[PDB]
Amino acid sequence: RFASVYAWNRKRISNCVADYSVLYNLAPFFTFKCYGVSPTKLNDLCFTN
Amino acid sequence: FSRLDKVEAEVQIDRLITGRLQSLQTYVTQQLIRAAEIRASANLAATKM
Repeated sequence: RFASVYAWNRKRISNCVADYSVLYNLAPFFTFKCYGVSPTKLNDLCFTN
Repeated sequence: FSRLDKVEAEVQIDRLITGRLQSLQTYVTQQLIRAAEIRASANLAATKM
């Protein structure tokens, strides 16, 4: 389930393997778009938060 | 080059290249002015000697 717009749910993800390949290909994903980085090369940069 | 898709990052890199290029030309122009004034001083010193 999902919460309300003013009650937007928030979570933090840490200490795992940033494998976006399994998700990006699956599902039609009608709208998907990134801002500061290319949505095609997520898999070669390391994050902290 | 490692974060932006290359079909779009050319705008940013061209802006940065133009900025650095302008800075380098500014340095060259200042060097020309100072070299001219030093040549004038050197001619004066040669006349003195």
